[PDB]
Order: sequence, then C-alpha cells, then structure tokens
Amino acid sequence: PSFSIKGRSKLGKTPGPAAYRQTDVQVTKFKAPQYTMAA
Amino acid sequence: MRECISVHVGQAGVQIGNACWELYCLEHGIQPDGQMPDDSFNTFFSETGAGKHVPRAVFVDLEPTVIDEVRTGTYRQLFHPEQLITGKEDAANNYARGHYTIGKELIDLVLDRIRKLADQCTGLQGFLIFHSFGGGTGSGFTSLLMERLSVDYGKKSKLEFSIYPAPQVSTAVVEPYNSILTTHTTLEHSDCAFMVDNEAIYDICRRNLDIERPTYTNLNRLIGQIVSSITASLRFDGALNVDLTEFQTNLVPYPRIHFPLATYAPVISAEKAYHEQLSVAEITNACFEPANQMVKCDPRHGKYMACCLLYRGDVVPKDVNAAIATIKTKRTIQFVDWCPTGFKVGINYQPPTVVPGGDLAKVQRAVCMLSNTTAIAEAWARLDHKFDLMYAKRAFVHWYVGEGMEEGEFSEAREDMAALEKDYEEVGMDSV
Amino acid sequence: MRECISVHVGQAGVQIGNACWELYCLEHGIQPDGQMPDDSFNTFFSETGAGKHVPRAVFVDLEPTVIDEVRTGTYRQLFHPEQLITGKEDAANNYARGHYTIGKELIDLVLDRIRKLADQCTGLQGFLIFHSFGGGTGSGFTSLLMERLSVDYGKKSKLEFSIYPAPQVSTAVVEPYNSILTTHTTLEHSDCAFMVDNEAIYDICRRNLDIERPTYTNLNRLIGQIVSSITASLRFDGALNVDLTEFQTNLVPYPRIHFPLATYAPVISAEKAYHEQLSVAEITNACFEPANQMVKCDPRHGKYMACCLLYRGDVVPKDVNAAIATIKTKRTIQFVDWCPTGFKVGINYQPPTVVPGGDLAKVQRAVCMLSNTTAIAEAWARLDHKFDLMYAKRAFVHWYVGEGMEEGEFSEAREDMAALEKDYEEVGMDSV
Amino acid sequence: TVSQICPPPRRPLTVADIRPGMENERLGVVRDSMFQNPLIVKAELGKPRERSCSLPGINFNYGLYIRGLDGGVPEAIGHWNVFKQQPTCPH
Amino acid sequence: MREIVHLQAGQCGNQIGAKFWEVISDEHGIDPTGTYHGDSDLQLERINVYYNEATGGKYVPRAVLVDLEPGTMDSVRSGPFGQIFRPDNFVFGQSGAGNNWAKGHYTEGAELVDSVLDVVRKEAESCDCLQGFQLTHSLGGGTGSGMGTLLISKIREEYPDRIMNTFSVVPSPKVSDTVVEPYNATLSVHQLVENTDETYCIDNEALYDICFRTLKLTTPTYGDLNHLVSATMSGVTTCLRFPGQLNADLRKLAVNMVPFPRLHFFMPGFAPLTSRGSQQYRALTVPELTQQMFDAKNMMAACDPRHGRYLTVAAVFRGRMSMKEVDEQMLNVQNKNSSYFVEWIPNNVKTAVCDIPPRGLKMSATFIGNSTAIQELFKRISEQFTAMFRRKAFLHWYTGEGMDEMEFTEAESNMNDLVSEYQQYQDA
Amino acid sequence: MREIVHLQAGQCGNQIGAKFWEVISDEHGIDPTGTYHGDSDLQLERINVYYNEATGGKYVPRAVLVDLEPGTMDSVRSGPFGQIFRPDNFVFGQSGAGNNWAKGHYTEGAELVDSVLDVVRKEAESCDCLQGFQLTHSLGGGTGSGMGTLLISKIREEYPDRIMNTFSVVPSPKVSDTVVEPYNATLSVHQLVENTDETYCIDNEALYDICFRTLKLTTPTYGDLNHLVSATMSGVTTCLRFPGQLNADLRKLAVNMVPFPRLHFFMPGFAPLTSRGSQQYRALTVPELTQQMFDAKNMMAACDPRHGRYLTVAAVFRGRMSMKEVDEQMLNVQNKNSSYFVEWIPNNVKTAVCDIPPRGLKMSATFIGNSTAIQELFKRISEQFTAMFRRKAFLHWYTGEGMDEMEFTEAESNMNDLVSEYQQYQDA
Ligand SMILES: Nc1nc2c(ncn2[C@@H]2O[C@H](COP(=O)(O)OP(=O)(O)OP(=O)(O)O)[C@@H](O)[C@H]2O)c(=O)[nH]1
Ligand SMILES: Nc1nc2c(ncn2[C@@H]2O[C@H](COP(=O)(O)OP(=O)(O)OP(=O)(O)O)[C@@H](O)[C@H]2O)c(=O)[nH]1
Ligand SMILES: Nc1nc2c(ncn2[C@@H]2O[C@H](COP(=O)(O)OP(=O)(O)O)[C@@H](O)[C@H]2O)c(=O)[nH]1
Ligand SMILES: Nc1nc2c(ncn2[C@@H]2O[C@H](COP(=O)(O)OP(=O)(O)O)[C@@H](O)[C@H]2O)c(=O)[nH]1
Ligand SMILES: [Mg+2]
Repeated sequence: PSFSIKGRSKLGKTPGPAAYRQTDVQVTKFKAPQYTMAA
Repeated sequence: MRECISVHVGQAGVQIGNACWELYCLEHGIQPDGQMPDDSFNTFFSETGAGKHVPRAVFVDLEPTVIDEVRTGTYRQLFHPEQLITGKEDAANNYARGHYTIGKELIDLVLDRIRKLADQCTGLQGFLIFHSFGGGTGSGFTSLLMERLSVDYGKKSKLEFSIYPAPQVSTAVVEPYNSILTTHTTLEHSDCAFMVDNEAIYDICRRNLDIERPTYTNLNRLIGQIVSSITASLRFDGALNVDLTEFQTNLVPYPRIHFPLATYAPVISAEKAYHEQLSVAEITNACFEPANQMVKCDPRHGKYMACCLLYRGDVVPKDVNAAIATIKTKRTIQFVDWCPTGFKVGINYQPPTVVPGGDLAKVQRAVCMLSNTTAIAEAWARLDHKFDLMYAKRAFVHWYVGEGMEEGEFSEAREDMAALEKDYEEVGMDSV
Repeated sequence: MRECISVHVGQAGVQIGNACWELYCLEHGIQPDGQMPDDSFNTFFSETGAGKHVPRAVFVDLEPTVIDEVRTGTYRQLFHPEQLITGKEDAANNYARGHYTIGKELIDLVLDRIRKLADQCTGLQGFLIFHSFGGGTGSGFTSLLMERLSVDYGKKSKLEFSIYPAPQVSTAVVEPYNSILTTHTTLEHSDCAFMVDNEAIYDICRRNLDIERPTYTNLNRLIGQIVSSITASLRFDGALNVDLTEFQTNLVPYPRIHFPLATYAPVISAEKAYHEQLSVAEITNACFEPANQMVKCDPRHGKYMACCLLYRGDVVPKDVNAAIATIKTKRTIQFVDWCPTGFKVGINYQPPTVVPGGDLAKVQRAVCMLSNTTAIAEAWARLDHKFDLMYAKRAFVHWYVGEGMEEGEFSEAREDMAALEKDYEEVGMDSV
Repeated sequence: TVSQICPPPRRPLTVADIRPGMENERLGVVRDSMFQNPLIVKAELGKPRERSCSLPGINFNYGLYIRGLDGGVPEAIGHWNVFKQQPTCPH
Repeated sequence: MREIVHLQAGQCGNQIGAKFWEVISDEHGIDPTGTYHGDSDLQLERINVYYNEATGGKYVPRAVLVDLEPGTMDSVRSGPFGQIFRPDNFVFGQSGAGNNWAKGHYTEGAELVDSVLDVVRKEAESCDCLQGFQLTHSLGGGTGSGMGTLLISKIREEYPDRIMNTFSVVPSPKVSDTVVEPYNATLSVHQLVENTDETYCIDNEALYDICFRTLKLTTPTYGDLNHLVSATMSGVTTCLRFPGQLNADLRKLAVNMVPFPRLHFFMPGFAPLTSRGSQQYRALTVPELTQQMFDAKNMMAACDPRHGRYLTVAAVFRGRMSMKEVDEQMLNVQNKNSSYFVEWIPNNVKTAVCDIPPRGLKMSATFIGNSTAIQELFKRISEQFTAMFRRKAFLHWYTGEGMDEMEFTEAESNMNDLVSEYQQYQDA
Repeated sequence: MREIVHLQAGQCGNQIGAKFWEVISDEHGIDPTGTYHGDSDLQLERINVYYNEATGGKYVPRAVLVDLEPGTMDSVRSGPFGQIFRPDNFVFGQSGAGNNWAKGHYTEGAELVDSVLDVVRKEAESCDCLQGFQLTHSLGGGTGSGMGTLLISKIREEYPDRIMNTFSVVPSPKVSDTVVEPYNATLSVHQLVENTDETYCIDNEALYDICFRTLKLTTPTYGDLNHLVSATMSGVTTCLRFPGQLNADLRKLAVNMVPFPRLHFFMPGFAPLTSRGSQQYRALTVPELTQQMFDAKNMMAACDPRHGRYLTVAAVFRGRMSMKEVDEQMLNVQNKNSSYFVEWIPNNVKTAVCDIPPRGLKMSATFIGNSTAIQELFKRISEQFTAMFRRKAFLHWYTGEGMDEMEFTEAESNMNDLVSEYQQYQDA
C-alpha cells in the first residue's frame, strides 16, 4: 500500500458582545418621576 | 443545526406571530408553555433545561399592548420574558415617528437580543421578519431594523413577510405615504418579501373557505400556513426539499424584482369534503387560478417569471411533473421568454397541520406556490398613484416632516418607486 | 493552611461584610450559631477547641451603629467579641477624620488583633480590604491601615473592594475630595484595587436581576459572589486553580497601572434562568458586554489589557478554550498590541451557592471576570473634573485644614491623578 | 415543573400569602389573579418580580448540562471491541 | 487485485448511491449489518472490488458521501443500509448550497475539497491495483453539479490514469424541477468533456417513461426510479467481479467504445424489464432480450437514437447463454436497422457475457451506447442558455462570488464546439 | 536493570505524570494499592524498571513529586492512583509558586531543589545501571518551566552520561491559560536546547483536536488529554520493559533520532486513535497503523508536519507483527513522500517492534519524529515575546525576583538560534 502524510484541514457570524450602545431604564421599563419645585 | 431568528414587529406582526407560533408549536409537539410531553423543533425552537423549549423570536412593538397581551396570555410561559421588547409612546402611523424618533431608542435592545439569539444558533439560514406597509412600527422600525441587521449580521438571507395596502379597503389615511417610504429602505436590504393583502385574504375566506365575517385572527392563520410551508423543508423531511437559500436563487430573477406572491391552494372549508380529496393535478391548477392569489393583482395582466411550488403531504414525485406540464401548456399562464424552465418543486412529507379550532380541513396535500409575476407592478402602481394625490397638495407631511424627515425624502422615495416600475416593465419586454 | 485576611472598614465595607460572610458560611456547614453539625474552611474559618469556627476577619468602624448592628444582629455568636472594634465618634465624611485624628487612636487596638490573627495559622497568601472611596472611614481609616500594614507585615498582596463614585449617583457632596485624597495612599501599596460602582449595579439589578426597587442588601450579595470566586480557587479543588499570589502576576502589567474591574456572569433571576441555557458559550459572552460591568465605564472606549476569567462550577475546559478563541476574532473588544495573549483561565469544581430565599438563580456555572482595561482612566477624569470645579475657589476646605491638614496634598493629589490619568493613557498607542 | 425535583414548586403569590406590612397589601378585592399578572403587581423592598407562573423548587438546576454517552480516551484506547456476529436462532 | 471506489455527491447521487449499495450488496449476499449471509462461494472471491474487509467478517463499502447540507446523509444513515458505511467517510459541510454551481464550486465548495480528497486517497491508496472511480452526481444544480465537477477535477491530476466514471441526471426537456438548471449543466458539462472517460448520461423523463410503458407501475417514486439506474450501475461492472465467458472491464469498454476522446457521452439501459403483473411463460430467450435493448423506449436518456446514427454499442450480457445466438443477433440489429448504425466503422457492437445473472432474473444485459443524436440534448440546453444569458437573468446571483461574464461566453462556445464536432461525423 | 528516575514538577506535568503512572501500572499489573494483580510473568520480570520493590511486594513507584504549593499534592494523593506513591517522596513546600519564571528557578523554588535532589539521589543510588530522567512538566508557567530547568540543570551536572527524557506542554495560539506564557516559554527553551537530549514537545491545541475530530468526544476533560500523553510516555520505553523482535533503548532513540546536537526537540504521537463508532469498520493492521502514525491528526503536537522536511522519525511498533511488513510499509512512506523527508540523511526511519501490545489494542505504536516543522512552534512564542517586550510588559514582576533585561535578551537570542538551526538544514 502507497501511504502518505496528511492533515490540518481548514474546516473543523455574531457581531459583538460589545458595540450595541446599551440604553437605560427610562426606555422599556418604569420611569421614576421628575419633581420640579413649587413656584 | 438549521436556525431562523423570527422578528415579529408591529401589531400586524405580533398578531401574525401569535398565529404562526401556535401553528409551529402544534406541528413540532410543545404545549403553549414549552415542555414537550428529533431535530424538528430546532429550526424554530431551542431547548433549555428540563424541557423548556423556548422559541427563536423577538416580539417588537413601539406601543405596549399587542405584546402585553402576548405576555399575559396562554403562550406567556414560552417566549423569553426578555424577547418580548415593548416600549412607550406609539408610532402614530408615522414612518418618521419610528425610523427617526421613538423607534431610535429600542433598536439597541432589539439587535442585542438578535445578537444573543444568534450566538446560541449554529446555522442561521435566514431571519424571518413580519412587518406591515401600514404604519411606522411596521414600516420605519422594520426599515432601521433591516438596515442595521443587513450589515451587523451580514449576507444571512433576511426574508420578510409583508401586508401590502389593499387597492380599495384600508385602515389608514396616510398608508400611501408610509408604504412608499418602506420600499426605499427594503428594495435594497432584503432578498424576498413574500407580500399579501387583506382584501384578497378576505375573499379567499369568502369564496373558497365558506366563512363570512372573518376577523384578523382568521386571516393570519392562512398567512401562518404559507410561512409554515416555506419553512417546512428545513424542519421535517422530504424528497425535493428547498433550503431558505434556494427560495432565492430559484425565485429572484434580477438584482431587485424580489417580491414573491403566495397561494396555499387546498384551503377547504371545515364542513365540506365528505367524499372528496384534492389531487396534485387540480391542487396545482387551484394555486394558478386568478382567484386564489392572496395578493390582489390580475396575475393574467403580466408574465409569470419564476415559480416555486412547495407540495406538502402524500405528493408523488412524478405527478407534480404532470401538473407542471399542463400548466405550462395552458395559454393564459404566460411565462417570460427569458426563462425556458420556470418551476421549482418541493415534495415534503408532513401534511398541513390543523389549528385545533380554525377554518381549515385535514387535506393530505398542499401547494404553497411562491410566484414572481410582473402583475405586482400594477398592484403597487395603485399605491404609488394614491401617494401622488395626497403629496401634490402637501397633505399630512406637516406631521412626518416634524419628526425628523426632510420633506425631500418623500420625493426621493417616489424616484425609487418609479424605478421598480420601469424595472418590472423592463423585465418583460420580450427579447428582440 | 490557605489564608485571606478580610478587613472590613467603613459604613460600606461592614455592610458588604455582613453579606459576604453570609456566602462563606453557607458554602460550608457553619450555621450562624457557630457550631458545625474537611479542609476547606481553613481559609475563612479559624477552628477552635470545641468545634467552633471563629471567622478570620476584623470589623472596625468609628460609627457605633454599624458594628452594634452586628453586635445585636444574628451573626453574633460566631464573631470574636473583640474583633468587633468599635470607635466612639464618627469619621464625618472627612479624610482629616480617620488619618490624622481619631483614626490614630484606634490603630493600636486594631493592629493588635490583626497581628494576633497572623500568628495563629500559617500560609498568608494575601490581604482583603472592604471599604469605599466615599468620604470617611473608607478613605481616612483605610488609608492609614494599608500604608501601615505594608511595612509591619511585609510584602503580601493587598486587595481592596471599594465603592467608587458614580458619575451621577452619589450620596455625599464631598466624594471627589475624599476619593482623590485616598488615591495617593492607594496607588503605592495596593496591588489590585477592585473598584465596584453603585450606578451600574442598580442597573444590573434592574435589567437582569429584575429588581425595580433594590436596597443595599441586594447590592452586597452580588459583590459577595465576586469575592467568593477569587477565594474559591484556594479553598476548593479544581482543574486550573489560580492562587492569590499569581493572578497579580498576570493582571497588572505596569507597577502604577493596577486598578481592575469585576463581573459576575450568571447574574439573572429565576423567571429567566428557566428560560435560558446558561452554557459556556454565552456565560463568557455576558462578561464582555457593556451591560454587566459592575463599574459604570465604557468598556469599548479604551482597549483591553488583561482578562482573568475565573470560571466556577462544572465547565468543560475545551468549551472554555474554544469560546475564548471566539472573543478574539470579534472586533469590538480591542486587545493590546503589546500582548497577543491576555486571557487567563481557571476552573473550580464547586458550583455557586446562592443564599436561599435570594434573587439569584441557583446555577452550576459562573464566570467571574476580573478585567483590566484602559477605560477606567475615562472613569477617573470624571472625578478629576469635579476637583477642578470645587478647587477654583477652594470650597469645603475648612473642615480639612481645621482639624489639621496641609493644603499641599490637594495639588499633590491632582498631579498623582494627572500621573494616573497619563499612565493609563500611554499604554494604548502603537510603536512603529 | 412539578416533576422537576419532588420538593414543591415555587407557587406564585396567592390570597393567603398576603401579610400585613408590605406595599403589596392590596386594598380592594383580593383574588388569586391580580398578583399573577404584572401590571397590577408592584415592587417590594429588594425582591424579584412576582413570578406570575409556576416555577420549580429552590434546588432545581437551571440550564442544560449535557451528560453524553462517553468515557472518552480510556474507552477509545482502553478497549478494542469489534462488531460481534450475534448467533441468530436456527430458523 | 481489482478496485473501484464510489463518490456519492449531491442529493441525487447520495440517494442513487443508497440504491447502489442495496442492489450490489444483495447481488453478492451482504446484509444490512455487513455480515455475509449468502449461498454461492463465487461472490466473496471478488469482494475486494467494492468492499474493504474488516476484523470479524464485516465488509464496509468503500464509498465517500459528499455533500454541502447535512440533511441528505441524515436520510441515508436512517435508511435500511445506513449502517454499512464507515462513519469516517460520512463527510459533510454545514453551510448550504442554494443550487448554485458557482457557490458549490468556488466559495462554499472550497472548504470540503481538501477534506474529501483526504478521504478519497485513504481508500484509493490502500489497494493492490486501481482501475478507476465512480461519482454519481446530478448535473442539474448545486452540490451535485458544483462540488461534483470539482472532485472530477482535483481527483484527475492526482491519479492521471484511472477510469473516471461519473453518473449524471441530465436536465430533461419538458420536466424541469430547477429554474437555474441550464445555468448549472452548461458550466458543469464544460469540465466533464475533458477529465472523464466513461460517463453514462441518464435523465428523468425517460426514467418515468420506462416506469409507465414497460413496468406498468402507476406509482414510480424516487426509490424504484433509481433501481433501474442501479441495474446499469451493477451490469457494467459485473464482469469485473463475477466470472464467466468473454470478459470486459471498464478500460476495455472504453477502448471498445469511445472513438475520439471528446465523444464519450453514453446511454444506459436494462434489458429484462417486465411488468410486475407477469407470472407465466417464463423463458427469457436471447432473441427477445436483444429487442428490448435497441428499441428507443428503454433508453434511459431523453434523446432518441433514431434522429442520429450510433457510434458504438456495448451489451454486457449476464447469465448462461450460447454466444452463437448472442453474436448472430448482434449481426441482425446492424443489418436490419442499417441506417441507424455507423458505416465508416465496420462492426458497431461490443459483446460482453458474464455467467452470473442478477438475483431472481435468470438472464439479463446492460445496453451501453453512444448515438450521435445526443447533440439534440446539447443543442436544446444551449437554446435554454442563449435565452437566459442574452439578457442576463440569473447572472446577478452567479457573478456575486467573482465569476464574471468571461466564464459563460467560453462555456457556451465550448458547448457549441461540443455540438459541432459531435454532429460533423453524423454527416460522415 | 535499566532504571528511569521519574520527577513530577509543575501543575500540568504533575497530573500528566500521575495519569502516566496508571497507564504504566496497568501494564505491569500493579493495583492502586501496590500489590501485583496481573496474570503473566512477562510484567514482573521488569517490575524493577519504572517501579521499585518492598517487603511483601508493594512495588512502590520510583517517583519524586515536587510543587511549591501543597495543592496538587493532596489532589494527586486523593486520586485513582495515590497510596502507591512514597509518603516521603511527596517533597512539597507550602509557598506561592506564582506563575513567574523567577519563582522556582531563582527565589522560593531554589529553596527546595536541595531537598528535591536529596530524594532524587536516594533512589538513583539504590539501583543498578540508571538510564535517564523522566520529568513531567509545562514549558509555560512557574514551577513547570522555572523549577524544571533548575532540577534538570542540577541533574545533568550530578549525572552527565544519563540521558534526560522530559515531557513538556509547549504554549500555542488558540489554547491560552496564562498571560505571561510567552516569557515563561522563551526563558525555559534557553536551558532546554543545552541540557536535554529527549524533550517530547506536546501541545493542548492539537491534542484537543485529536480528542474532537478523531476520538470524537463531547466532553474532552483534562484527564482525557493527559491519557493520550501518558500513552506515548509508556510507549517510548516499551523496548526496556517488554521483549521484542527488534529492540530500541533510549540511547538508541538518541544516536538515531538526534541528527545534530541542538536539534533534539521532538513531537509525540499514538497509533490506534479512532473513535468507537469506526473502531469496528476499520482493521488494525501494520499497513494501517502507519497512516494513523504518519498523519497530522495523530500527532499530539501542532506544527503542520508538511511545512518542514522531517529529519529523523521512529515508531516503537507494539504487539505481534511481521518486520517484513513494518520494514516495507515504513520504506514505502519514506520514498513516497521523499520531498517532505530529508536527503542528507539517506535512510530517515527507525523501526522498533515490541512483543507486548498495550492493554486492548493488539497492535499499537508511538510516533516520535524530529521534523524541521517544530520551528513554527518556536517562532510563535518568539513573536509573542517581542510584543510583550518592545513595551516592557509584565516584566515588573520578573525584574523584581532577581531577573535582568539581559536574561530575556539572552533567552530570546538562544531561542531564535534553534529556529535558525531547524532551518539551516531544511533549505538544504
Ligand atoms: N394580515 C393581517 N394584517 C393586519 C393585522 N392587523 C393589522 N393588519 C394590517 O395592518 C394595517 C394597520 O397598520 P399596522 O401596520 O398594523 O400598524 P402598526 O404595525 O402598529 O404601525 P403603526 O400604525 O405606525 O403603529 C392594516 O391595514 C392591516 O392591513 C392582522 O392581524 N393580520
Ligand atoms: N454597594 C453598597 N454600597 C454602600 C453600602 N453602604 C454604603 N455604601 C457606599 O458608601 C457610601 C457612603 O459613604 P461611606 O464611604 O460608606 O461612609 P464612611 O467611609 O464609612 O464614612 P462615615 O460614614 O463618616 O464613617 C455610599 O455612597 C455608597 O456608595 C452598601 O450597603 N452597599
Ligand atoms: N433519480 C433521481 N433524481 C433526482 C432525485 N432527486 C432529485 N433528482 C433530480 O435532480 C434534479 C434537481 O437536482 P437537485 O437534487 O436539486 O441538485 P442538488 O440538490 O444540488 O444535488 C431534478 O430535476 C430531479 O429530477 C432522486 O432521488 N433520484
Ligand atoms: N494538556 C493539559 N495541560 C494542562 C493540564 N493542567 C495544566 N495544564 C497547562 O499548564 C499550563 C499552566 O502552567 P502553570 O500552572 O503556570 O505551571 P506551574 O509552574 O506548575 O504553576 C496551562 O497553560 C495549561 O494548559 C492538563 O491536565 N492537561
Ligand atoms: Mg460610616
């Protein structure tokens, strides 16, 4: 039988954990009120 | 190993979504609450722990009710408590209100969920977005959404399901505007926007399905069955299965021109067939009958370019060719002189499922036909001319221009609209 | 054999101390009574004659209330009756008070017992401070402790877990004074000063732990899991265990540049963890995101230097090593050109024990990231800029000089901050 | 859910679990439903949101932990077992 | 001593390859497990041709299963003989194919090609003596056309003297199940015309027609359709394994068939195909087995051999027959249908007779011919190409990877050259 | 007889070595306790080679365990094989071996070497012809590299003639467990191209590949990886504990496998490395183990064996084969891939056939090949150094335990020297 050495095949998406500047609570969740003075 | 993130956006979408996810859950075998009492589920679901099959979706709505009801319903214990991103103020039928104003605030929380849903995926063959050419949430957001995803995720085929403005019936006064702008940000950032119009769905379920007074519910189940069919090959088994990447190379016939139609044909009234069962031969003809077209556009006034016929059920490999033959001979059905072929068969095995309490029978066959006929040219030409009437006397522009959209944009959109016109006209003029 | 001396100082550190010792007790089999109903308690629980496990700590604050709370509360039969070092006045949000007055009338009383702690068992790996940068005992008393213990003991590594001022969130009007006044005597004797913010965890407890009403007790349990993880690799068996004198050798490149970050990855509640499969792939992909950094600081602006990924629980080492190769090929976590490496790994065999009746889901996995990035310089300019608005006329200075203070250190601390700002800056640029 | 570890599952809050003192001691009618949907549900002092659903017990293991049919290297190296020609019954 | 391997490439060829190892393994007695449960001894004496012996007596089929989608070998593994193959040559790419000859040959193709050539060689070196290979592909789409023609390219320089046998379902004229099928065949048959000596061109129209006019079966699926294909697949290489009278391997067929190097497109046929309802009067005489071969209804390609002369006939007869009666009927077909046979070649048939018939059927033959009328197939698909290419319909999705208009105007020119030189000899 | 001293210094080596002791205990039938529970006399005849003896027969392992942290001590102690080890040989030192090259080579580390060499001596003396030194270590850490290059230096001076058979896990690209490995590596290679003759370079980036693409596992732990290493460890000494047609000792594995004096860094490998799934579809023949010995996916180190004309290779075949095959199958491989083998060395292969096969695999082999490919492994750590040096990186903890910029420049110089040496012949 002939035989020969082989190996190291090349074989064997998601953009980033980071980027995507992440926003705050006053967006999709409850907003604590604003409380102006009295005049 | 095959995955498809589903971004249900806007009321329309979230609605078509709760109809599609029921159809999906049943087909696979999970009770509306996860917990299945196999690789099928994978395409549209992901297991996580002691039987908590959760879906691959991300419900998005700038308004907080259509998703609130999805959060306090029966499928509440299914969708991740974080995938159903709601919001605050609505989008007042304003492309600007979504794309430029309100919308620009949730885009982050939607694309980060999309990010997570895809790092857990191992083969995103294509996204499935569900929008409506009616208002901002469905138009503006889906635009921003597309643009970002287009570059952020990449060549992954983003296929979308859209509800086009009907040529007479409508629930808006500004729909001509909203829709035209959506195209300017879709004709270049999508691959196949399987369209549909309620007016025709309200006739399929009025001439065939003997059902008067149909509500939204009984108009999205049929949309669910079309989408279920185009995603059944990459979910169960088959003989000539078509991957999501082939519903493109074998349909879109030029750079743009990427808007397929739809025609599930064995739509049969519940109380009807007691001594009959449709056979491929006629089930095919049914989808081509100019009365099952779920998108209103005299299919005869044009030239069917390409055609994909997905057969689900006991469809035999050689009888689909019999059907294809006769159809090709039928004079009326005119196929362009450029495409000598013109069909793509998909014999899957799983028979169309039965929503427990709907309007569909248990037919052992199906023919979801996604067709690209020039006819749609006119089907959007109507909307275009409706735009003309309003814009002429700057009407309802005050509202959009006052949310961050240069009035110029409107005109530029009509330029891209009138482009797809000559394009559809051009992709027909018989070769000299 | 293994040891870590945990010194709890200030209002904040005592509060963290109440909660962090809950974790250490509940990991082992010591009920809060003190008696145990093998060799893993020898790092945080000094054994006695009867079977009691008196903890290795010292509790000190000038304020009587916080220690008397421990001297009246439930954790009271286990604490040494004298290690509860109680002062008799208050540090008064004042660097002057704690470092050059009533602070130096409690030193010999706290330095006797902390000296009495070293001589009763062997193997002192390092030193654990718990304080805050805010205004008083955590700046005045903390300073005089860790400068004096750096000559009396010798060389063993000195770790602190401070509560840095948020660039918004603040419960005192002179924090920037008493934070730049505790960086001259931090930068020269603290090997790794693990700062933890307040604003971030408020946000982390809201998005992921899903608390829209968080109290201080919840803020300290999450930090309690952070300090448990670094001290679990010397307490429990593993596969790539790190030691308290070697993660110094791989996290601080330059002698001045030493301030790390911190992130617990399974930081999520019960109604989301049944919905999510906390596998190795995204449990390392949740440390790197800008929504789980326990210090409010932009992690993208500023390129990463070294990442000591403390894994915990059941993780298969290949799944780790392949997931690490992912975080390198993605293009937003910029790593330094001066090290192509930068990823220290380590796996323990003990799963996280969440305190029962607690917010955190009980997960048999954890990734306690200990980051070190060139971004915290931008989180130092914010407190530096606060100095440049209250020193322009020298407000709130008469309490400082009034007890006793030179005005010299105020300008001298700024050029120390100017040194620390410029130090975390030259290590970003390329040398051609 | 219930079969997920034999200790009782984490029941959502009901009428009988309301004590005097907390902010959720709700004035008006107290039935089992308003504490099971979140927009009537308010927040308490440092607790999760009212789970609104049947969650498993405290000791339940969350997430998938794969236990593959394995044994690994001292199975692939430690033993060479070829396909056994099973003797069929004499038909 | 003698070897041939098989290369299942494409959804077609893998399922045809499923039929390959259930008509061969039953022809010489191997079970679904792999154990030999047979009766005759002269079927393990040449097992080394298609099989590799293992420890204990299990025989493994030397065959790779090439694709660019895991779905089609999940099907063939779950099939009745899906345990017989090595689980190491079940090589699969994970990204899809999209029926693109372009994407399955230049971009998503060039990830599996080193991996398949690693497992092609590991069997093909492990021989005593090679004669050639076998690759069942589509010629009508993605994985079959694209990857398949890359294999026959890279496998050619690596063994430059072996009988490279490729099987292909040519896209039928009326039957069309792929809209891009003239954009797949024309570019693929471009490469087929140089690095392939034996290629048996089959279709799907005539395979249906044999099932509706000869077998009388009113439900031909894709299972029984490929059994007729697998009948030829055996028959041309039954003379390799099974002993008998006047012999002919593959190099023989070639030398005694391909006249000029380009002109090597062949047409198969199974001779004793009878309707299933037949039970009585069982005497398959040789004078009626010669009529069901040279008729244009058992032709397994779309083109008919009436609209052009032949070039060379190969008939691998099987069973026990008196070759006087065999030869005299090879004469009469030449003499009776004299116009539909070459005059510049004196004798236009090859005869090959085995001794072992197929299982069941006492007498059989395999018709291999090359009529000059297959240029009708090559001209019609050129007409199917000159209407698409002229104003560039699907090209915007084939030029996206980097194959510009240069490769299409040259392939059509080579297509017209394949039409022209194939026809200039019909004039004679 | 010929004895081999075994030192276990480091965090990685400690476990690789303990794992080795099980894959050497089973062969000589030593139960975890210490009594012999085997079945043949062909194992007790050399129970005096890797094992010693004891009143009764508690053949205790001649090992010397060392680590400046009593962690692995109890870890190993409380393991599959612990009791057997000598309580006295557990020389440890409650300290902090902080991953730092200047930890166990200059500071704390050096304050134990004395007690270490004290044990090493006790054994070395109580024995006949000593042969070599078996240190299981890691060329990327504190003890592993620092204390390693110390114990080996202070042993090649006390025992010159005796060879030095170390086993190190060289750093790599993908797998990265420490941050200051580049340093710990370069610094160690310095005192390894000057005081060793048998350095078996193993990696974790290709070993994991073997355990994912060959033994297809789903949970490759740390025990799995070490077991593959342990195999080759108990394979290069098989011709010193068991009979064999053609034997080859560790000096024969030196005069033959070390071409020029400096080129002594070799890569390891095992033969029967197939998964259970296919361990029934493939036979285990001398003409088969050779491809599972000459394949990059069966080498436990990285460095594509292709990019580098292999200098000298050796295969300790085990079991009962026929040298007629061994000789020819080796010969074939050689001339078949002559381009990738070297020319200035006419023959480039050494065949060593034992008679005792590894528990199970009736025919096994260990591939130790010196190739001009290990240069890449020694160039990746060099570029790593450059970066973490141009801008003096974590040197503030090295140049603080008694180090000097000079040392680093020296190490890197001597490091790049070996690259040039493994290239000045490659070009030929
Ligand atoms: N098929 C189908 N179409 C729907 C359904 N609900 C709404 N639509 C379509 O959507 C149009 C109404 O506008 P939408 O797009 O739903 O409004 P929106 O998505 O909330 O966007 P905004 O109005 O800007 O907030 C109608 O003309 C319908 O054609 C539904 O349940 N099924
Ligand atoms: N996370 C957390 N932070 C706390 C807690 N208690 C106090 N803090 C922090 O501590 C700050 C309050 O000032 P401290 O630094 O604690 O006061 P002090 O140093 O003890 O000085 P005196 O009160 O005068 O003795 C706040 O800004 C908080 O950020 C707590 O329980 N959890
Ligand atoms: N005989 C046979 N022909 C098939 C089979 N499947 C598909 N075909 C033919 O192949 C053509 C389509 O090629 P296709 O399978 O989509 O290409 P591929 O998926 O890239 O290999 C159709 O015209 C069918 O007639 C099969 O199982 N058997
Ligand atoms: N392959 C393998 N490598 C290991 C194992 N245990 C540790 N290592 C390696 O050892 C290296 C760290 O060495 P280090 O702990 O600094 O050596 P030390 O001086 O003894 O502390 C890491 O790169 C690991 O890859 C194991 O079980 N298998
Ligand atoms: Mg205080």
